[PDB]
Amino acid sequence: DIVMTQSQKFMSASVGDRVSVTCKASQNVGTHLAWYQQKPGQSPKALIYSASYRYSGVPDRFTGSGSGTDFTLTISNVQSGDLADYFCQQYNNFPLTFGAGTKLEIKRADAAPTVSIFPPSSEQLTSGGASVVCFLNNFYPKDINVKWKIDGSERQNGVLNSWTDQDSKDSTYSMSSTLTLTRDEYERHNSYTCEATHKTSTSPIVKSFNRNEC
Amino acid sequence: QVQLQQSGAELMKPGASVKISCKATGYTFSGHWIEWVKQRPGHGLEWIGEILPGSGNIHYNEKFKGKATFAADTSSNTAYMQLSSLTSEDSAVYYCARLGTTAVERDWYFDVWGAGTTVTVSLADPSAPSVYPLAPVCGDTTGSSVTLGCLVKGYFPEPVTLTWNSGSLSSGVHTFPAVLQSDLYTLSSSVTVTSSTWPSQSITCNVAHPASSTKVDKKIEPRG
Repeated sequence: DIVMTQSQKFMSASVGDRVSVTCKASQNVGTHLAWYQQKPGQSPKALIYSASYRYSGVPDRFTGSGSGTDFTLTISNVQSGDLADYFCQQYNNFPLTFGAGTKLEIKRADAAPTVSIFPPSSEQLTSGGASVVCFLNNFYPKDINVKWKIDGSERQNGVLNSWTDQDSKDSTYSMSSTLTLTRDEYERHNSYTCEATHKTSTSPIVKSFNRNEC
Repeated sequence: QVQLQQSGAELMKPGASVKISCKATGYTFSGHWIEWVKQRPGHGLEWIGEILPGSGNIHYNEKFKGKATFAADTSSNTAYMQLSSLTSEDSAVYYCARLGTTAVERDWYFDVWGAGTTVTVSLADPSAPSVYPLAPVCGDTTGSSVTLGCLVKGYFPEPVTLTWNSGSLSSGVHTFPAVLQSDLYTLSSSVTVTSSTWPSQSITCNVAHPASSTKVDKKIEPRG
């Protein structure tokens, strides 16, 4: 099979900028190449065919170039709606093959995360479990570090993290971190602490609670 | 408007077979090829095959030789793909798409796509979720806004549906992708509202897990 390689997994551009997505074919496919745009959760739509021909209705800000094995989709005057995945498709030979896609990120102003920590519910404790949840919401850029502390000392196991896609309305990122203990372990300690380190400050954002409080 | 409507999600035990459908409107059903593509999480799209309704011509990717077969009923404008002897690697989203009209250049791209049909193949058994309220620390809430949460723990398979106040609360919501551990998923969701909005006014997460035929509403209560 002809392998289509999009070596860039993510890209970032400010509104008004010009950005380019690359797509490499393992064999010569001439000009038989299409580009697609897939917004989050939405259905993918065709942008370019024959390497450089715009599909009807596509703004002229989208241009395609290349032939043989190296292809480039260029997005001029980047708009907010362009937040999406872009992937190429070869149709020089059957079976048709696709690239894995490249997600376009929108640049925006730095923003520190809003951190909230939540103790285990009495419902979960009734069943013998104890999950502590920390939300780190609406920050930029995407890189962030979370550290859990129990009675002041770092805790590494039992932690599961989840990250959101870039928000389509404010271009921020959010993250959820859950520390799961058994009730037995949880009731043997006092202080539970979530610590967020983000490039906007050397000082981590610290949220904590005590099994004492109320 | 030209449209492709695909059938709903499927949960199959390995060894079974499944047949999903793709209803095409509104155009000449026999004038375009119907294409089928597979998307596993973490993988790129894979082309399965194509069928020309009416003429019944069929082409398949060799990698799916004995796995997928296609059919197209021209009286109902519906194309079908059947998958045999299901395994874990067949768990994916499956899209049908229309092959764009082309001339001598043979521009074989897709000009309309369906929304996709999720197929989950597993021997693990469906487990309904526990829904846990996340209320803020008993201490203070100085800020102008308060964040509440809902933890959906220990269900299988995906997906769950989570809303806040029956969907009337959409701004300030972050629902995080589920995490898999062992054979069970865990899902969290946060909502941020004005401090004057809670606890004076109720806030409830609504969770639906169709595979277990379960719905749960959890009102977030102040802890004291």
